[PDB]
Amino acid sequence: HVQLSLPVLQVRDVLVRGFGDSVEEALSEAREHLKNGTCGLVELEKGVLPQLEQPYVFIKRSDKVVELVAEMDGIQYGRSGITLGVLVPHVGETPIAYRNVLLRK
Amino acid sequence: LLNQPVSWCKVEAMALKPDLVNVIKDVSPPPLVVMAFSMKTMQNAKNHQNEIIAMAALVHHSFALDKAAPKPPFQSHFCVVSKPKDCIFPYAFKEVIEKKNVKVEVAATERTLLGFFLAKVHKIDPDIIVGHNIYGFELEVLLQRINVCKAPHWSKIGRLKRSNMPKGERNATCGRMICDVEISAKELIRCKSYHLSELVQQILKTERVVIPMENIQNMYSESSQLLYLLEHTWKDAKFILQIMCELNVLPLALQITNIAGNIMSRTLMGGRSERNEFLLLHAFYENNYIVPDKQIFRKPQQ
Amino acid sequence: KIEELGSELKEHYKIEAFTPLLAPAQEPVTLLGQIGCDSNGKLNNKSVILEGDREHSSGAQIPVDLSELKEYSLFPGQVVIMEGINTTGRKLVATKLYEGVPLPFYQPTEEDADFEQSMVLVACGPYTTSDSITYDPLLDLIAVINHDRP
Repeated sequence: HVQLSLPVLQVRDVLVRGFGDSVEEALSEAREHLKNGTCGLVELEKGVLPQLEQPYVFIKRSDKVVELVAEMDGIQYGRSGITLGVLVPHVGETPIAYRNVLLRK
Repeated sequence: LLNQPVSWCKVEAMALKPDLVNVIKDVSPPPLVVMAFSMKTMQNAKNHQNEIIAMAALVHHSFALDKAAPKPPFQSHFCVVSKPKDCIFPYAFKEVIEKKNVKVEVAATERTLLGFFLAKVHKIDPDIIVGHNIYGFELEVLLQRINVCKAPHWSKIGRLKRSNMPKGERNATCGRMICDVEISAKELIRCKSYHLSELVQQILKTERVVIPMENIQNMYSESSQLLYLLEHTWKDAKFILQIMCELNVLPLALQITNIAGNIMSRTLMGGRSERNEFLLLHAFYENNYIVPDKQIFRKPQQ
Repeated sequence: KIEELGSELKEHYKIEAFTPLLAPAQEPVTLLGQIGCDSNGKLNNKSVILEGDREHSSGAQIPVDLSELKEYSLFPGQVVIMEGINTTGRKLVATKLYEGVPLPFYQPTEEDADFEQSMVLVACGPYTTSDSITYDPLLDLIAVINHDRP
């Protein structure tokens, strides 16, 4: 398959916090960033959500095989044993580390 | 001090009455932050739309306003580009970028491109930003592109915050200052044509290659040529900055504003009528006269 | 003439505001100007230019493109109101055109309704053939008229 290492970014250092404005374009625009190798991730903690822009793009453990799910209301997607982080574009700022996942085609 | 930040500036101040504030004169102007910026649009492949796909900017943090122009007029820069809709990037484009590792970054699409641009200009909070042809073409295409992309925190271009997009002579960049070199040169010198190329050859006595947009479509497929265009945009920013620094349009504007009592934003936008307008307003008021109301129709188109 | 027609069509079509021909705006904005042919020959669909009144566009000129436009009907010297998209400034492309409303009909009166039915003769020259001075068609029209009593 495809094995990509997505770097971890920092919440107050990101300059592009939102892929767009609607549900259908984020699921496509973000996946474009996957094929272009210009997408990072921000690991989820307490108090990180109010500093990022709705719509949100999340990476889900489908079974490191992962899948893409986008949440609007934020009820039962971020809070679980399956969430890893929030995917955001890479703007050349210095990351901290790299997290490796696998994309299912 | 109000509870919420009403602007993007560091400090805020609130006054109940105008008479609470007054004037102190015996201080020399501080130096401030100047910025150059360059961006390339391209009439879209399908049908008649502008595609702002290239970014470039020169920054000098401590820029003098009464002394000689700093040499060099910058210490850092950055560039970000993107594929608008189909202009596929060349193989190992970012790999060659990081091999040469000159100050340039890549962005996937236009929304990310302009978001990076806006957050960068926010953190730079420039007080004199300068670009070529900002009166009629580049500023308008900038606002239209941030519209179509729905750029988050769009009002961050100025130092103030406004939720709704205006429609609009100056309402765009409330807080920061735009500098168009060509109009200032048109006020000072005589040239055949005030285009950037001819201005550079007449004053800087150097040539700049004009790159047609009709050729660059295949040019997005080759890393070396695309990086040539990017460094061409960097030299464009350098030439504009050299022209403006050498011709010291900024201290000229400062002295004109101090003479005329006007707003330097209108001064740099252009029109001797407005500067001497404010001069005469000051004069008639200090001689205690009544000035006629600003003419209601307004709307100049040139 | 251009300004008069522009004002009339602006008030009839409830148009926001016209824009200078040399001022590029990305959003589709209306324009104005009379139709002319670029060269000095017969008009061709891709050889048309737009030149407006001076108070809008300094009386300047700009070539037009009709490939995007669906339906049209152009001839030199007519006013048009082209809401074409001009994002560049040096050349516009037609998106959609506005037909010009004709003048209101002359409002009649009661004495006009006080007329009975009438018929009219119409005739145009030449009244003689290519090799005659006799004006035989003229005599024929004389006979037709004094027989028909119009």
